[PDB]
Amino acid sequence: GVLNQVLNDNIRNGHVVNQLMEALMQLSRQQFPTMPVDYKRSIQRGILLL
Amino acid sequence: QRTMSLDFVTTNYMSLISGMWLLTVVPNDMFIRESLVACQLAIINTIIYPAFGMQRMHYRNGDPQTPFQIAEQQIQNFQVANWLHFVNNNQFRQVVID
Repeated sequence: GVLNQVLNDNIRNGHVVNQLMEALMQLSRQQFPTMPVDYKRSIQRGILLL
Repeated sequence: QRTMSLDFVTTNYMSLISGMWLLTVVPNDMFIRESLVACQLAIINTIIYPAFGMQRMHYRNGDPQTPFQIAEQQIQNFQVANWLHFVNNNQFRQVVID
């Protein structure tokens, strides 16, 4: 008898941050094509800390 | 297999000439990309390109081609385009021994 805003099943068992990992791991291989090089490796290693 | 980082000043015309011997013996995979490029471009804009009278290159930050790999195509000599081919393809040869 009480409406309560509930999450979906893919966050409650934690499976979605496996999908973020594969989204964030391929974000750390792509060459940032016009970015300076010392700002590229500081933003790819900052991804690999997550 | 540390990566060295080159440290120099642009206003020393002899340290840039002695850097020509350094890149042609040590393979460029060891010198770090943010500091190999700033030394590989300083030889181009000071020693190589004023020698031929060409216009000094507009090298933007973060171009995927290092400025020796972009000055073996833009130069028209044969003997200084044969050394710039060795520096662009100087690599370690990973072989397994014993």
